[PDB]
Order: sequence, then structure tokens, then C-alpha cells
Amino acid sequence: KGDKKVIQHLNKILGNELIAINQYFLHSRMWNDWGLKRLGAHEYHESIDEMKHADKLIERILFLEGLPNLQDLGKLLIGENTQEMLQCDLNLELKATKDLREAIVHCEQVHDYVSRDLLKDILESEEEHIDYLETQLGLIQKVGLENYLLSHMHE
Amino acid sequence: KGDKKVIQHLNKILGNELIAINQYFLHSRMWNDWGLKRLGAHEYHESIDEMKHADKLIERILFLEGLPNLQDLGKLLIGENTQEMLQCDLNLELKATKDLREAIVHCEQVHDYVSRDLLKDILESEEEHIDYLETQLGLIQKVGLENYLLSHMHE
Amino acid sequence: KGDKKVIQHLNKILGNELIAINQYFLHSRMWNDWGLKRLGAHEYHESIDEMKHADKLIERILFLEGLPNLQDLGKLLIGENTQEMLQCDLNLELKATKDLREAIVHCEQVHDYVSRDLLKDILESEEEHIDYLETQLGLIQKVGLENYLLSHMHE
Amino acid sequence: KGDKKVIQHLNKILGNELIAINQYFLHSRMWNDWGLKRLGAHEYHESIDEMKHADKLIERILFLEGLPNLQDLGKLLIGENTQEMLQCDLNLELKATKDLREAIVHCEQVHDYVSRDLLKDILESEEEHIDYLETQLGLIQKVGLENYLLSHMHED
Amino acid sequence: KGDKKVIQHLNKILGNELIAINQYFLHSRMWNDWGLKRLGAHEYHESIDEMKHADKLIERILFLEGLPNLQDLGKLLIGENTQEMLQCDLNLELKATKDLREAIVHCEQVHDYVSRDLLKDILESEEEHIDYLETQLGLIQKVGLENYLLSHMHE
Amino acid sequence: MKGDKKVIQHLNKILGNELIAINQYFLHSRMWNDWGLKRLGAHEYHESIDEMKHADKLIERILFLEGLPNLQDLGKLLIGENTQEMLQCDLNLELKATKDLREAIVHCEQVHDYVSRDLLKDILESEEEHIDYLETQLGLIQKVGLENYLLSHMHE
Amino acid sequence: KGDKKVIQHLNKILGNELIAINQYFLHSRMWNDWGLKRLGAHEYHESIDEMKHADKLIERILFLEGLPNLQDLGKLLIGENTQEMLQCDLNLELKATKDLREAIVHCEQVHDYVSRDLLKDILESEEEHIDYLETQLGLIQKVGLENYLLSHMHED
Ligand code: HEM
Ligand code: HEM
Ligand code: HEM
Ligand code: HEM
Repeated sequence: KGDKKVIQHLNKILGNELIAINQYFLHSRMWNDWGLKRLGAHEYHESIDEMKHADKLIERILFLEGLPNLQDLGKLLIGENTQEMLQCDLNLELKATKDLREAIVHCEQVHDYVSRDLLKDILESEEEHIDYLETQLGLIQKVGLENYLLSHMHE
Repeated sequence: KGDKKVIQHLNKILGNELIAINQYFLHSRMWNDWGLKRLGAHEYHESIDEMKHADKLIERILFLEGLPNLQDLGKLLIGENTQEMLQCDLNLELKATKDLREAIVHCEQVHDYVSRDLLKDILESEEEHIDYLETQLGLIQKVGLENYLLSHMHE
Repeated sequence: KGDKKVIQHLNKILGNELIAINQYFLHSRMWNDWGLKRLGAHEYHESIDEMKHADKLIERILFLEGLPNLQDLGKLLIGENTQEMLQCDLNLELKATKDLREAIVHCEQVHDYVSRDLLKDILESEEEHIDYLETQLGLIQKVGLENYLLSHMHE
Repeated sequence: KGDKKVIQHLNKILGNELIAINQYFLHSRMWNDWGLKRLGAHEYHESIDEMKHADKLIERILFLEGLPNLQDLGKLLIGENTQEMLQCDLNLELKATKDLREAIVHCEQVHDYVSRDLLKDILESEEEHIDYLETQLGLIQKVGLENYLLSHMHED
Repeated sequence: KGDKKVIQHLNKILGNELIAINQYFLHSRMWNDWGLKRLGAHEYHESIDEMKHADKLIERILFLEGLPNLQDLGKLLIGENTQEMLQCDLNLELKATKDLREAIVHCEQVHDYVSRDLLKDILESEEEHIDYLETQLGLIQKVGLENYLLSHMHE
Repeated sequence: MKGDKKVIQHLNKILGNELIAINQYFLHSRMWNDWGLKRLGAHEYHESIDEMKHADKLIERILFLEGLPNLQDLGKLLIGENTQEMLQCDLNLELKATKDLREAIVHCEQVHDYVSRDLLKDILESEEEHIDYLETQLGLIQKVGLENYLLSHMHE
Repeated sequence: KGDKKVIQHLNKILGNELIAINQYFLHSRMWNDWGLKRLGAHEYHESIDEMKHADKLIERILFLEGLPNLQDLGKLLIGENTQEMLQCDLNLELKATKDLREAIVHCEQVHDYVSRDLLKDILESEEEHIDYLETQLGLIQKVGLENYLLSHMHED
């Protein structure tokens, strides 16, 4: 059986993935509705990536004889325009990585090194998303909003 | 022999398709003349799609032993710039979908379910065109008119 | 800008093409409705050919800074049986070639040699259609109406 | 579980399909026996098409927990010559589409939209058959009977 | 012209084939509905084989200048569970082969050797079906009903 | 062309049902995989994917109609504790889903939103196919016994 | 021998082609130097097309037993920025087509129909270049100069 606090941490990370799946999927379809197809496609792939993380977390929790929690869905940060949507994704990711670091600390302490390795792989993927997000927000500043949107119309 | 009012409704839809064929073809060639080749190509494909709908309507009318009316051509809405042309297409499509809905109501009432199915397929295609048009008009607001035209110069 | 009377002549030829498109398309679908698929298929190709001429005329008018007229649709000559439909097509083409010759005369007078060359190419296509029509009407006389229809049932 | 009257309508349409299978299959083989191979082949495909509709109806009735009725075979309309055979097929199809419309009305009323969609697909196929049949009868008038039969001796 | 009693015999065998087509097709679709897909698929192929026999019988009757009887449909033996359905198929086949033998005797007596050969080919197919049916009923005894059904779940 | 306000409410209701089914079927899939019932785990995975695709189409339709898709409200997951309960939980969810779909289609018809009706009818056919699978599986447990049924679903 | 005035007209058109070859080639390389590679590539192709017209005129003059004049090079219209370069090309083409029409009139008058056909083919190609140039100048007005240049930085 797994450590009770490891399973709590894994369920907390899973909860964050479930928010991100839905937030990124809606943002993707919003961008597609507006004709910003390059943003819509990239955001769809971000949503798929979170779906795959959730899958791996669910599988680990079950192996450890815990109960995966897919019932509690936290608050989606839905923006009303491109700049707010990107900032909402970044705010979500900054919370996501804080929780990941706390979970890894606990895994190391109780010697659950396989759970730590899984979380470290998720953390790397979220830091890559932060890299993308900070880059997009900087580009809006460097080229202007209307030029940035123009750049993201075509796939 | 088909229901007389069904044939009248089908000839009304056909009349709307005939307006749309010519309006979209002219808009296409105006955009090509101006060097906005992406818009010209998309609009050509819209005109072709209306040609295919008119064909299916003609065939259905003849099967029902009615007389297809290709003689009466209503008013083309020709715009003077890119935004107005898109808005003219949208005004035409909003009228077309109203007429399609009224035609479908009558087909259902007289149990002409095959005519209804044909009209619903056309209606879905016209709503996809509305989706394109509202998206383009929204992009003009979001990226600016000159940027929008810039994006539609090359195929 | 193009010559004002050249553009009027090009719009007149365009109007003739627009009549022919619809007349041949309806005749095609009537023959298909009747199971005369060889005639229906041939007439369909005649309609497509007039569509392509209309396109070239629209493009030339716009280059010359004129306004293509797709709004005014003249009288369709719709037959009620095969022999009448063929004679109607022949009557329309004889009017078309008369107008083409008058347009070519004017283009030569004002030295619009490229418009003349475009119109000469259309004229050759219309004379090929006259060749087909006169041949079909001659076959009806040579084999009889029922044998002619029999020959045109299968594609 | 399915609506009882929906299941009754579906079995009624199934009964019509079972008549058409047999009528078209026999007309097909009669035309082949006479050397009118183009007619025989087309009529064979109409029979196969009805077999597929009957299959989908059987499958739907079973899903809805009804009993498919393959026991009751109504009256086959068999012609004695080509012109009669085509009119017999047309008469059968006109009855079939009347029954299809009444079944669709009832499915709509009780919100069985999937059964309605199946019946609408069958109806489109039967109306295509009416188009073929009315066209053939029109051709007999336009070219004459002997020329029409001549046109249908060889297959495509 | 064919012998009158040969034509009666052929119409009787055809009548048996028409029963089997419907009985096997219904049994096939019942097994599919229950998820016994191996039984459903095999029973489908049995129905198709009887359809082909009916076709050969119809063609022979017409060649002999008889009237094929597709109007009279005898009693379908429909079971309520797998063991009853298999026994119903066997009962039908035992009657079918009895009738086939009587038809062959009469064909031999009147020297209709081509009709005899066709009927013998059908008889061989029906005995192959009896072999299948007796083998399945024996397997139910040897492995038990639940194991037998388990074996026929997957195609 | 703004959507009917009640149409958008119905579409958001169906979307909410799809979101429950995605999570319920995904968890059931991974439970069956954890238990080594790989054939059930794989089939249930594909059911979850199918609901994801329906949710996508509903989100797209709502946005086109200028509504706000609701991905925030997640209703109650019906999670079973063994194979037979899990299948019955899926079936209970699907019966509720098809009831809501029928009511949404009724309203779409009333306000002449025929494209939304067609989308919902396509989803309805897919959910009725899932009901077919589930009722068949529960019938097989009764026909072959629970242990034989589980044995049959160990290997993919 | 050919008609003396026909040969003079053909040499006049040849002279116009020789100006255009050099003007378009230099404009092409100026655009490439500035990093406006789409304009540079298009203008290179315009220069090649004029070289091919010059070739056909030389061949026709020699067949007619005239002397092709490749010695006299008239005034190149070289712009100092993109907008001036396009207008310089347009000014040259409007002069070229005027001379082409005058040459065709004369060929018709003396019944040199093959020379007329050659000149009409050149005229169609020059009117296509006018179409391109007017469209580009219009695009500058519709998108603004900086956006137009932006659109022409990268080749296809
Ligand atoms: C202003 C009037 C029209 C113009 C300028 C026009 C132009 C065209 C052109 C350029 C094509 C492509 C031909 C090719 O290159 O193969 C085409 C195709 C076609 N047109 Fe038209 N057309 C017109 C009216 C119509 C009408 C009134 C109908 C029917 C009633 C129609 C039916 C069709 C069909 C069925 C095709 C083939 C589409 C496909 O399957 O790809 N057209 N048309
Ligand atoms: C007089 C009765 C029938 C005759 C003579 C007949 C004849 C045939 C024949 C010759 C074939 C083609 C077999 C092959 O060579 O592959 C066929 C196929 C088929 N039959 Fe029948 N049939 C009859 C009744 C039925 C009935 C009552 C049904 C269903 C309720 C049915 C369902 C089917 C199906 C589903 C196929 C396969 C069609 C395809 O997918 O191509 N048949 N039939
Ligand atoms: C518990 C939440 C979810 C989980 C665990 C999950 C899991 C997955 C997985 C594992 C895949 C396959 C990824 C791959 O390897 O390519 C997938 C695909 C997909 N998901 Fe999800 N998903 C969830 C929620 C959602 C939601 C809420 C939506 C839409 C609103 C959605 C839409 C999609 C779509 C469109 C695909 C691609 C399906 C295809 O076309 O093949 N998913 N999901
Ligand atoms: C003055 C009279 C000229 C004539 C009659 C002439 C003729 C031609 C011809 C016939 C071609 C081949 C075209 C083809 O079919 O692809 C050609 C190619 C070419 N020309 Fe000229 N040309 C002339 C002047 C020039 C000048 C002044 C330049 C440069 C400053 C030039 C640069 C080129 C280049 C780079 C090619 C392509 C060579 C290759 O890479 O194959 N030409 N010319």
C-alpha cells in the first residue's frame, strides 16, 4: 500500500490536471471560434498533454491502492481575450508547479522514488508550458497585440 | 407528384442559391483583381458549394414533377470593400437560413421527409458559411483591417 | 481604363453566357430526369464550358476597370422535349455568335487586340457547339426520333 | 425497452421489405430467363438493397426488445411482362412509402429519433427506386416498348 | 418443358429454403443481440448459403417453364435460447433432407438428371449443416452450457 | 445569428452529462486495467474517448451560437466497486443522458434549430449504441456466469 | 523580304524589350539587396520573360531579312524606392503597349499576319504585367506601405 500522504499529494496534482484540461480545452475552442487557429491548435495540444498526465497519475494512485478523485473540479480561470487567457494559463501553471514541488518533497522524505520521478516528469512539462506562456506575453509587448494576433491566425 | 407548396419552397431556396452563386463569384474575382488571393480562393469555393446545392434542388424538383425556376434572379448584394463584401455575404446567408427554416417546417407538415433532409443538409452548409463570415468580421475587429488584408494576400 | 464600349460589349457577351449556363444546366437535368443520360452528360459539359467563358469575361472586365454585370439575366429558352430543347440551344447560340462578331468588330476598331483574342476563342467554342447541335438535329431526321433517343439512354 | 407502437410500425415496414425482397428477386430472375440482362441485374441490386433494409430493421427491433416478425409474408405483385413488372414494383413502392411516412410520424411523436432516422434513410432509398421506376416507364413511352427492351438486353 | 411433378418438387424444396433463410437470419441476429458473436456469424453464413440455393432453384424452375413460388412461407421454428435454436435448426434440416431425397427419387425416375444433380449438391450442403448442428449440441453436453456459450462470445 | 437562450441551456446540459461520462468511464477503464481485465479496460477507454469527442462538438456549437460553454460544473460520478456494479452505473448514466437528449431535441425542433437537433441526434445514436453494449454485457453475465464473463475479458 | 516598315516596327518593339530587360533586372537585384526577396524573384521572372520576347523578335526580323538592332538602348526608368520602382515599370509598360498596338495596325494593313500574331502574344504578356503592377500599387494603398513591404520579405 502507498503512503497516505503520497496519495493525497497525487490526488491534489490530479485535481490541478483536471482543471487545466478543461481550461485549456475551452481556451483552445475559443481561439478557434475567433479564427486564431495557431493559438487554438497549440492550446489543444497543451490540453492533451495534461490529459496524459492525469492518466499516469490515476494509474499510479490505483497501483498504490488509493482512490483517484475525478469528482472535485476546482476553479477554471477563463479569460475574455487573448492576453487574459494567456495570463490565466500562467497563473494556473504557477500554482501547479508549487504543488508539484511540495509533493516531490514529501515523496523523497518517505522514499517513494518512483512517484517522485513521475512528478518530476510532469513538472518538466509544466515548466516548458511556462516557458511558452512567458514568451507569448513578451511577444505581445515586443510586437503589439494586433500584430501578435495576426501572427497566430494561420496554423 | 410533389406537394405544390413544397415545390414553391424548393424553388424559393433555389432562387436564393442562384443569387449566392453570382454574388460569391463576383466577390471572388474582385478579391483576385485586388491581389487578395486567399479571400478570392475561399470565396470561389463558396460559390462552387452553392452551385452544388442548386444542382441537388433542381434534381429534387424535377423528381417531384415541378418546374425548376432558373429564370428569376434576385438582388445581388455587392460590397465596395472587403468588410462590406463579407457583410453582404452575411446578410444574404441570414436571409437564406430564414427561408430554409420556413421550408423545412412545411416539408415536415406534409411528411416530405426526404425534401426536409435535403434542406437540412443545405442549412448545415449555410451555417458553416455564417461561422466563417462572423469569424472573419471578428478578426477584422481584433487584428485591424490592414493586418487582416495583409493576412489574405497570399494563397 | 478600358474603352467604354468594349466593356459594354463584354458585359453583353457575359449576359449571353449567363443565359446559356442556366438553360444548358436545366436541359441537362431534364434529360437526366428522363433517363437520357448521354444527352444529360453532354449538356452538363456544355454548361460547364459556358461557366468558364463567363469567368474569363468577368476577369477581363475587372482588369479594364469596368463593372461586371451578373444581375441582369435574359430570357432562358427552355424546351419541352428533346427536339425542342436542341433547337432552343441552337437558337441561343446563333444569337450568341452574332453578338460575338459585333463585339470583335468593335475591339479591332479601338485596337483592344487582347479582348478580341479572348472573344475569338469563345466564338470558336460556340461554333463547335453549333456543329454538335446541327449534327444532333440531322441525326433525328436520319434515324428517326425514337432511335435517336434510344442511342442516348446510356452514358 | 421500445415503444410498443414503434415496434408494431417497425414490424410493418419489415413486412413490406420482405415482400419486396421476394418480388424483386423473382422479377430479376424472370428478366434473366428472358435475356433482358440489364433489367435483371438492376432488379437484383434492388432486391439486395431491400435485404439490407430488412437486416437493419431486425437489428433495431431486437435492440428495442421486440420480436421481429419474419413469418407473415404479404401479397407479392408479380407481373407477366416487363411493363407490368415495372408497374407492380411501382405499386409496391407507393404503398411502402405511405407506410414509412406513418411510421415516421409516430416515432416523432414518442421521441424515438433514432428509429425515425433509420426509417428516413430507408424512405430515401425507396424514393430513389420510384425515380428509377417512373423513369423506366417514361422511357417505354418515349422510345417504344421494343426499343426499350432492346436497350436492356446487354449488361453494362 | 419440365415434368409437372419435378416442378412441384423443386417448388417444395424452394419453400423449405425460404423458411431456412428467415429462421437462420433471425437466429443470427438474436445471437448478435445477446453478444454471442461466433454463433451469430456462423448462422449468418448458413442463411446466405440457403439464399444461394433458393436462387439456383428459382433459375432451374424458370428454365423448365414453371412458376417459382416465393409466396407461400411455411412455419419458422424460432427458439428462445441457444440450445432451443440449435435444435430448431436441426429439426428443420431433418425435414429438408427428407424432402430432398423424395425430389431426387422423382427426378431420377423421369430422367431429369440435371435437376437431380442440383438437388444432390443442395443435399450435401444440408448434411454439412446437420454435422455442424449435431457437433454443437454434443459440445453443450461435453463442456456444459455456460462453457459452450463462453466459447462463442468472440468471433 | 445568436442561438436561442434555451437551446444553449440544453446544449450546456448535454455537455455537463458528457463531462460526467468522460471521467466515470476513464476511471472505470483504469480500474479494470488495474485488475487485469484488459478487454473491459480497453473498451471503456474507447467509450471515454467517444464522450470527449461529443463534448468537443457541443462546445464548438455553443460558441458558434454565441453562448458560454460550461466546463465548470461537474455532476456526480457513478463509480462502481466491482465489474457488475460498474456496468450498471454506466447504464444508469446513459439512460439519464438519453432522456436529456430527447428533451433537448424537442426544444430544438420547436425553435427550428435543425442543425443543433441533427448534432444531438448523432450523439443520441452513439449513446443508444452504448446502451446496446451495456445491456448485452449484463445479459452475458447472467448467461455464462460472472466468473466466466470476467475470464472472457482478461485478454485484449 | 519583309515589309520595310514592319521591320522598323519590330525593331522598335525590340528596343522597348531591351530597355525592360535591364530595368527589371536591376530592380530585381535592388529588391534582393534590400531583403525584399518576393519582389526580387517576381521581377527577375519579368526580366526573363522580356528576354524571351526579345529572342522571338530577333528571330522574326532575321527571317524577314532585316537587321536586328541590339545597339540602341533607350532610357532606363530606375526608381529609388519600391513605390517608385513599380510606377517606373508601369510607365514603361504603358509606352510598350502603345507601340505594340501601332505595330499591329501596320502588320494588318500590309497583311503580315504572322508578325501580327507574334506581337499580339507579346501584348497579352505585357497587359498581364500591367495587371500585376496596378494590383501591387493598389495593395500599397489598401494595406499601407510598411505592411506591403513586410508581405514581400520572404519568398514562396
Ligand atoms: C455566374 C454563374 C456561374 C459561374 C461564373 C460558374 C463558374 C463555374 C466554374 C469556373 C466552375 C469550375 C469549372 C471547371 O473548371 O471545371 C464551375 C463548376 C460547376 N458549376 Fe458553375 N458557375 C455558374 C453558375 C452555375 C449554376 C447556376 C449551376 C447550377 C445550377 C452551376 C453548377 C456547377 C456545378 C455542378 C459545377 C461542378 C462543381 C464540382 O462538382 O466541382 N454553376 N462553375
Ligand atoms: C427469397 C429470399 C432471398 C433470396 C433469393 C436471397 C438471395 C440473396 C443472394 C443471392 C445474396 C448474395 C449472396 C452472395 O453471393 O454473397 C444475398 C445476400 C444477402 N441477403 Fe438475401 N436473399 C433472400 C432473402 C433475404 C432476407 C429475407 C434477408 C434479411 C432479412 C436477406 C439478407 C441478406 C443480406 C444482409 C445479404 C448480404 C448483402 C450484402 O451485404 O451484399 N436476404 N441474398
Ligand atoms: C479526466 C479527464 C480526461 C482524461 C483523463 C482524458 C484522457 C485522454 C487521453 C489519454 C487521450 C489520448 C491522448 C493521446 O495519447 O493522443 C485523450 C484524447 C482526447 N481528449 Fe481527453 N481526457 C479527459 C478529458 C477531456 C475533455 C474534458 C475533453 C473535451 C472537452 C477531451 C477531449 C479530447 C479529445 C478531442 C481527444 C482526442 C480524441 C481523438 O480524436 O482521438 N478530453 N483524452
Ligand atoms: C539583352 C538581350 C538579352 C537577351 C536576348 C537574353 C536572352 C535570354 C534567354 C533566351 C534566356 C533563357 C530564358 C529561358 O528560356 O529560361 C536568358 C536567361 C538569363 N538571362 Fe538573359 N538575355 C538578355 C540580357 C540579359 C541581361 C542584360 C542579363 C543580366 C544583367 C541577363 C541575365 C540572365 C540570367 C541570369 C538568365 C538565366 C541564366 C541561367 O541561369 O540559366 N540577361 N536570357
